[PDB]
Amino acid sequence: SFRYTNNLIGALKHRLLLESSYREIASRKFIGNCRGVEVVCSGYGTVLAVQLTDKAVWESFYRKTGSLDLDKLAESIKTALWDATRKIRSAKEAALHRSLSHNTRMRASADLKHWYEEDANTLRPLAFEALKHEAATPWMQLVQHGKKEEAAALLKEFEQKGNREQPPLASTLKAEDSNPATIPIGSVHPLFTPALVQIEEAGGGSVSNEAVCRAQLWELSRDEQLFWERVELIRKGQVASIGSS
Amino acid sequence: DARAVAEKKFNAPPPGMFLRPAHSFRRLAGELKRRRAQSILDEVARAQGMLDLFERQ
Amino acid sequence: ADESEWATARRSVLDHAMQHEREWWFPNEMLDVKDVVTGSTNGLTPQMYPAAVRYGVELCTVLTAEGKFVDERGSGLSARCVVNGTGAAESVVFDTANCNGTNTTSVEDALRVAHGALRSAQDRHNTLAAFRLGPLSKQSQVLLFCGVNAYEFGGKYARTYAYAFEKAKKELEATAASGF
Amino acid sequence: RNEIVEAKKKQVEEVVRTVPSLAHLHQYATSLYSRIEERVA
Amino acid sequence: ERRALWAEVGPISDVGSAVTAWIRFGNDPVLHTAVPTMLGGKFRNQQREKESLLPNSSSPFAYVEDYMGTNLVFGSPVHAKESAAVWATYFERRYAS
Amino acid sequence: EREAHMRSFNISRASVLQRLEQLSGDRKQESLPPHVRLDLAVRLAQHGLYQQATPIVDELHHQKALHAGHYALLINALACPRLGQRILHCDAQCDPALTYKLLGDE
Amino acid sequence: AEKRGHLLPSLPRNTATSIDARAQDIRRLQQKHHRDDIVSFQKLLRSTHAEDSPSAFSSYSDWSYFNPRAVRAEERDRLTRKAVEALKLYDSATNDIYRHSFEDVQACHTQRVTERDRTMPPYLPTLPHFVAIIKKDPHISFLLHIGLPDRNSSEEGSAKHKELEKRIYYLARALYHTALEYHNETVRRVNRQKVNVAASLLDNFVEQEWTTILRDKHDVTDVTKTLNDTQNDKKQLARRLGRYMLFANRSLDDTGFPT
Repeated sequence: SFRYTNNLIGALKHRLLLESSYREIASRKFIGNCRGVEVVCSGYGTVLAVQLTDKAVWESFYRKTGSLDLDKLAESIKTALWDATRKIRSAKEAALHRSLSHNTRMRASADLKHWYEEDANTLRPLAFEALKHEAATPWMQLVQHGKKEEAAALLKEFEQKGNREQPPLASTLKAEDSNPATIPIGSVHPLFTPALVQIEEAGGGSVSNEAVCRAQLWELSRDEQLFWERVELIRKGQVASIGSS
Repeated sequence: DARAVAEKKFNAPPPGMFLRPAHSFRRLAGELKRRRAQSILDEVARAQGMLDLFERQ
Repeated sequence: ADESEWATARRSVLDHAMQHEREWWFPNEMLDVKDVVTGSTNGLTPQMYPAAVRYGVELCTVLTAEGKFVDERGSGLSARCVVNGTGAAESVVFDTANCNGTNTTSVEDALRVAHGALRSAQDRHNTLAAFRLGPLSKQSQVLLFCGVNAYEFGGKYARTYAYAFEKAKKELEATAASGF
Repeated sequence: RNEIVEAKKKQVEEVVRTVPSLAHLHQYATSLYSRIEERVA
Repeated sequence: ERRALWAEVGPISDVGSAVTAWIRFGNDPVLHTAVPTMLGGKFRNQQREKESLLPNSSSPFAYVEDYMGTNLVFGSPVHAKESAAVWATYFERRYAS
Repeated sequence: EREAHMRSFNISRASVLQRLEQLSGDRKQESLPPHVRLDLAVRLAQHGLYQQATPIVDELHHQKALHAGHYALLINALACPRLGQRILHCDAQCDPALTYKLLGDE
Repeated sequence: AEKRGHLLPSLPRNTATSIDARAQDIRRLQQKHHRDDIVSFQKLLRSTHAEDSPSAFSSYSDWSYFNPRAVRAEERDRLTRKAVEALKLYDSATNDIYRHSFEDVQACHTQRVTERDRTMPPYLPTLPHFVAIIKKDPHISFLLHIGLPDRNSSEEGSAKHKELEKRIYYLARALYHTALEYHNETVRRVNRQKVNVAASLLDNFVEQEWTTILRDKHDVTDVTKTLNDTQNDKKQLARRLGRYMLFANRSLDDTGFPT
């Protein structure tokens, strides 16, 4: 007994560690170099800056007199970007292995490795959904991460009051957003997030104990009337008396 | 003719299923699905008959 | 965009979308949405739904987008970049045929062109994936928001999913995975 | 033609003033279109 | 019983909370509104409709009805009388039983 | 005892990451002395956070601030002897061969 | 022929869209050999020919006059596929117009959709699933991006890339066909040999280019020790990568099959 409830706790611990680590990867810089060429990316794979460290010493290698190489430089940008993107995918595998190591010692999560079978191509942050998450406004990044009490205050100051070396989600996702206790029930799973928000509060991020108990109590009134309408169908009771003509 | 007198009587379904009411979203989209896909099946067999006609069958 | 602006570019877009972007616009029966009304009910199966999202995520990871950038500071530097779905680049090439006057371009100017060619190609992949995975995720939200009573966490079982969510939080709070 | 395009222009501006979140999304669209659109020079 | 009482608010009450929900679902207001709408294998073109009494919206939430083809909320008056005729027929047969 | 060791490692790793975020945020343009960055890279690599320490090592090697002992200190810290204690007391169940077998996964 | 065609251009006839010598050579490669759609996902997984012409070989300007059955086969199969999709559009509509009883749909909602067992698992093997696993290899991801020369720069870099993409889609399609015929044991012993010949094709090509880009870079000798760089390079990432784990050496679970 209780095989569903004990397996749902182990799955939500896997989802909370994969959500709190996605907010750690996305608000981080991933710098790759090949030959003095600092290509800086964020967790979403967007190139933040294509720099050059120490322009004085690295000018003679690309012969800036002479003409520009544009093949030694082109192979140096592509190598530094390929080295920066694999550090993102190596950090997602470190995020998945740490998510199971906190779970396979408690609820034997080796089967969740089989029941999900996730890798760096499928683990978030995905690089082809980088436009709507990184290029969004700071209010839109607060509603995409399930922070309702901080986006309502940022919307109020919108009403009455009126080579970037930082990832665009570092302002939204701080160090305190890596805690799973702050993660709401709506955004713990991006697959079922249109449906898990009705469990959540209207104004807050926690679970509404009144609306969750109301959804069960409506089912309990329907299923009880389905019960006693079938007891009448299956087994009839004793018939009262009349007088025959 | 049999489809006409069956449709005029409801103002044929599969046996285990019922009929959705008119002016509903799924029935109007389904009848539009049947109306367009019927017109594809007439023009496919007609244009393929032009292929057999000019092949001198 | 005006209809006059599309008509002069209608030939040059559709032959490029058939030659280079064929796999982006080829109809795939798991991903495409044929009806906006009965897409969530008839087309998308709620058991086949998490496998189709995984099918779409794995598809855009291996595909190919392209983007160009021309230097706005007078130089005729043109860079074309080919970007996968992981964010990496497959080919970075510079074009010097537009600029005949040379030896006035520093290495900081050439990195600024390549930064614009990567930013254009990565945003090209993010917009192509937003039209391949676009209508499937729109029919997903109709199936899930209006179909909570068909799923394991709606109705009378919403109290269990909320109980398992709070119980998963205290087991991370007992260790320092949450309180730190 | 000019009577309809101002009929929608005042229709949009009544929508923006009633919903303050939609005023924020108009600023998102202009900042996003500055990034995606191919520049002409 | 004392914690859970009557509620007429719903999960989404007003349009201002619906905009906050529509972005939380994973949608881009520029990209995910620019998708073309296909109805019967044929795309809807320039908002041109010929004898079509379906509502015109790129949002798939506009076509949500019951499983029985019933829309007693936000429905057209020719459909809302036909939606109320289904449940008045079903509950006649159910309660006379 | 296993939960206590896990709690201790998570608290120490959170302290190291908070120190890194403090030295990266507040010291944006003020260049740090090289030994503070060396100690930070050592403490980052010891806790299994090798990706957060390699730009510090690239900057310290590019400034020619690293010497003979500092490179051996960084490579010895790259073997993570603080994650190894958690894998010892929690994951490997104190089998010292299983620590070498399980540290290859991270 | 081009003078008579340009005088009546609005006449929508059976289109050819090529020249007289161009369509003769296009019909030559079509009726004597099969087309190469190996690098495509949807077209190759549903690749099926409804007819074939084997015991017939005539001049293609005269084969339309001699045997018009084989030269009219392509657009007849196009109308065949157009007949199926209209019927698939027709069968999808009967679930839209017709509905079950209300007590039937009440019985479905007693058995809720559970993510663990009731849903179809998301890790089911598809064709782009095997291309993503085979490109997750750090030696193949090296040769795709920076190991080979760029396909846009040189003409030999595109020849090495198309050969690399040919053998990637060889092994990915053989692993895709193995999962489809995995329920029976007769073809499964055959499909295991289809994988081993397709894996050894790519393992021969990767180990050919890995010996190429190491030995040829041994002759360039770019000296950057005076630059005091971060020691990243084309060779110095290839020699720091491990030994190439051969795809013929791997089992099925190492090439994407679930355990």
